Amino acid sequence: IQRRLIKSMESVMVKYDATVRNSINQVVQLRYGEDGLAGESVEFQNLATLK
Amino acid sequence: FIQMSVQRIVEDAPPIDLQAEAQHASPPRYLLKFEQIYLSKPTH
Amino acid sequence: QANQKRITTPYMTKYERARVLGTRALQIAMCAPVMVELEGETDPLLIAMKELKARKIPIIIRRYLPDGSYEDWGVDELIISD
Amino acid sequence: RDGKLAKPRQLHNTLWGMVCPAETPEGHAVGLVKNLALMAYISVGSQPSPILEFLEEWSMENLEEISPAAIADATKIFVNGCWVGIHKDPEQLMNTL
Amino acid sequence: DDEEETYRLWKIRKTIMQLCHDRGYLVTQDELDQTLEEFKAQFGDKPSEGRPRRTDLTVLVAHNDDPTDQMFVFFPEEPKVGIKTIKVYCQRMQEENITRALIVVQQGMTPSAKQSLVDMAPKYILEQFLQQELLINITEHELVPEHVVMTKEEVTELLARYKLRENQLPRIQAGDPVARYFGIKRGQVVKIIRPSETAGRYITYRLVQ
Amino acid sequence: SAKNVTLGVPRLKELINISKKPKTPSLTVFLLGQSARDAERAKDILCRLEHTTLRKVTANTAIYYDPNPQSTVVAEDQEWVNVISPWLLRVELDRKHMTDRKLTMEQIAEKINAGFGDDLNCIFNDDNAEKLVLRIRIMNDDDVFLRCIESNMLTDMTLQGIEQISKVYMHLPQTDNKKKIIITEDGEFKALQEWILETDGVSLMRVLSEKDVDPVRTTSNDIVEIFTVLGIEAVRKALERELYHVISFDGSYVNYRHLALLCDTMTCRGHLMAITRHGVNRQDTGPLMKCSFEETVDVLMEAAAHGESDPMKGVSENIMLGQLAP
Amino acid sequence: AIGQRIVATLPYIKQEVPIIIVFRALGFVSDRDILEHIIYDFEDPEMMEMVKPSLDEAFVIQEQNVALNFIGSRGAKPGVTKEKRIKYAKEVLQKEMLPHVGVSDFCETKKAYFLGYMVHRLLLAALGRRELDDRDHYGNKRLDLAGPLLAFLFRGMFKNLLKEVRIYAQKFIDRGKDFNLELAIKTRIIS
DNA sequence: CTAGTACCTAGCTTAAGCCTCAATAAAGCTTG
RNA sequence: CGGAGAGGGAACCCACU
Repeated sequence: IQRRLIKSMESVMVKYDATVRNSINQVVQLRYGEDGLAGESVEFQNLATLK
Repeated sequence: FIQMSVQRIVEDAPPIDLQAEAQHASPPRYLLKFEQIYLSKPTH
Repeated sequence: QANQKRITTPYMTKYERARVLGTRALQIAMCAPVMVELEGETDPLLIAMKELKARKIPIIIRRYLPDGSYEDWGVDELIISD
Repeated sequence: RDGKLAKPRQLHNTLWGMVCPAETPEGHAVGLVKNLALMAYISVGSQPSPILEFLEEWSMENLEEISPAAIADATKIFVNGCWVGIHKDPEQLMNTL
Repeated sequence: DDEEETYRLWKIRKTIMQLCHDRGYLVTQDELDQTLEEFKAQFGDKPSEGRPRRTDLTVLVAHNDDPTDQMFVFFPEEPKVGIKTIKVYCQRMQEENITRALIVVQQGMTPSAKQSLVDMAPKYILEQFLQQELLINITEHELVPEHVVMTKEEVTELLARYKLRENQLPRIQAGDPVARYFGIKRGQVVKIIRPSETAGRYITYRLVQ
Repeated sequence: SAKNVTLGVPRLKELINISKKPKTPSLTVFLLGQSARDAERAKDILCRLEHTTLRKVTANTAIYYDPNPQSTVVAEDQEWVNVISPWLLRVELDRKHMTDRKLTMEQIAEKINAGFGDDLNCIFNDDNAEKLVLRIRIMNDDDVFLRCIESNMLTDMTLQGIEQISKVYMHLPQTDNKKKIIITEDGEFKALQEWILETDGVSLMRVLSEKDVDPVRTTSNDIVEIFTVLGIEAVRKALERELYHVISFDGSYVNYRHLALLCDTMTCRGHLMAITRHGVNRQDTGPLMKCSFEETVDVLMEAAAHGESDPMKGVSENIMLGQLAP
Repeated sequence: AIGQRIVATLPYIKQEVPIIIVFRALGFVSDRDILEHIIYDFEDPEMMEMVKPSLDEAFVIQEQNVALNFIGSRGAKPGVTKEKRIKYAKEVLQKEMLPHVGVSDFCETKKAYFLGYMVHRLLLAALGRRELDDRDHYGNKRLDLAGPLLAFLFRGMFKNLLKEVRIYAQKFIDRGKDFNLELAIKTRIIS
């Protein structure tokens, strides 16, 4: 399963346009994680104004 | 195995009877049946 | 693209930081002239780190946009992360 | 090996006292390679003919002798998996054997 | 068995009218959200051999910007509609100055009629729908996000902004229910507004192929 | 009662390899109003969904040769008072399933008459006697035809419910997300515990198109069926939900970045691009790239035959040639 | 339709053969005699209700030779004439099917009894009177130790030795001068 | 005559090709 | 004489994490 997942996404990367495109420049996401943000620099937080 | 199964394998094999090429001019055969296996101790 | 039309990030990404440091310390190892006065350190990687911190590396980065265009960002001109 | 059907590999209930439950390789041969219990002994085989002559002389009938009229109430005797005959009294033949 | 069929036809009409409103055709609110009782009193409660029968319960609407392009819908009485039972609709197509219409069939349409609908498509861009398929407005479902059809000028603006060619966008096949619901040819991208659990709202663009 | 939902690695396989036949396709059907509030109307919705053949309701079936329908070889005064073929059919139902699913002899007879036309007449006992009898004749290859039609009618008749959904469960959910959530007049959330019902089959379209069934929240746990019914964007969200369900079932956390990227690259082409050699090699990525995965003979001969050119813009393409991968 | 027919795929037979045809080929012309070998108590109608769907499948074969022809047509080596299929299917029934119950001149009654027992066992599982046998039950397993393994392999090598003693004997008796069994025996093969 | 050595000859799944079945329009009667 | 090191391969089995 891991190898099959990797071989389907191994060329998907964030370009200098800040968008996410595969090897053939087809756009997968306009921003990485639909926010453009790195996954290693985020935290868990609470929305105070909610409920 | 070496006591009885080899004996039964060597004895239940059918005898072979073999003729010539059906004639020579314008054919008898034989049976060659064998039994009673013997086994000896290792030798070198 | 012209200097007016620069849409890429002004932050030097970690990959640019790694590759610029490697390719500049390699030049220092091949006896390229240093851009910063050293205090006796002999390791080209530390020399390249000092040059990067002082913003004196004589290298610019060509960032290829997906459409095919590119931008020339000078190492002195964009923000270093660390 | 390398098969996703874990049913053959599992320790079966009938492994009590004949196959060691603990001992098996941890690799791709779990449950497939199994050792032998201590007092577990493997039968070596013998001719069933003496059992046949012993059986045919108490009160049982071979298949050729009887009709299937009386075969439903009696019990079927198998020797090495071949249906040898029919006996009216299972008890006191089990005890005799 | 007429209450169930009347309710089914009422929901079909409601979904079709909502489809027209979403597609852009002019519909009043009164017909947009009418209860089952208005449908009963206006059509007749007796789909079996009665006055709420098909063919003169059909809807015609017009676009908001100009009342020139008009869109009929048609509910054939035949379960499996055929060429002879759609050539009549095509004759109406021609005798009116209309361009496109819908066909909400009762059972599966015949392949000959499907091939016809393919063949006169450039002259008359008409498409089909199923009786079963139109008992729910799929856009109302929680899984289906907000789909918005882009106009050509803003498609060009999108392409010029992102400096990407037409085929590099994420795409959508014309046969899937949302694209068939709106009614849209190939080479026509759709704004898709969906909520993001990471950062608020996210806009994605799917092109029809 | 229905926790055979096959979570874990098998569900991950069923999602990655988008399979037409999952092991446990199931609905999560919600209810609209007062039926969601009380159990009796929930049961009424339940019986209209659970598929029911006439095997489920009958006790035993028997055929006789009555020379005269007036003769009534079986002593039944109901036929005497009620009253052209001599070979007839007789089936005995049971009160248990009959009153469990709320049918009538009239409904069963009209179902028979609609399915088979006026080729046979059903004579059913009234719902007053302890015994539940309906007799079948054939109006005017003589009795084996009756035998075959008896088998056909027992196998598939759909007295109530819809096809392909065999068993439906009913329970009050405990988890807040599965529970209905509203907003009160003072801006609270007021987790409501209303009746829901889960199935073991999947239709997703004959279900939502039913009275008193909420066509806004009914997920079907079936990616292909969702693709056929709701469309590719709803597929992405449902696939994300089912892919997050298996990961968060363990209590572990995976950042939404990766789930979103996977569900996007699996659905960025408008069709369900299952991650196999049947979905990854079909996209025009490049013969060199796709000759590294479950391939490297058919792909290469196909590329040679069609004169395909590899732009060498991938990663596993520049890796082969000993070049800097982008 | 009718439903629940009983078939018996047979060694050296490409297609499945209905069991009643197998019994008629084995030698039972009648039908009561065949049912006497499967259902042992005729007062059980549940057994009859499931055995008659297989009975009515084969009411076109009534004698032994047509059933032999039917089996021979399905054989891997289909005979060109009727009397060749007859002999081929008779050989298959005599030796290939159920060797352990006996291979002799007349073992048809014993083979029929055992096959009817097999069918009865299948019906008992179909009705639920009994339960399905377990594959992992090591009562159903046998262990091939050094004895049985060496027997299985020595038997094949011994046959190979005989089928080369025969070749040497043929090569000398075609000319017919004489032959020597000492040279004929190839001691290399077994060891 | 024989030997030594040199030359001749367990399950899965999914697409994918292959086998049969029901509308349908041409082809020709058919009587209005 | 030159420092020569490059030292087949296939198959199966066992075992390690």
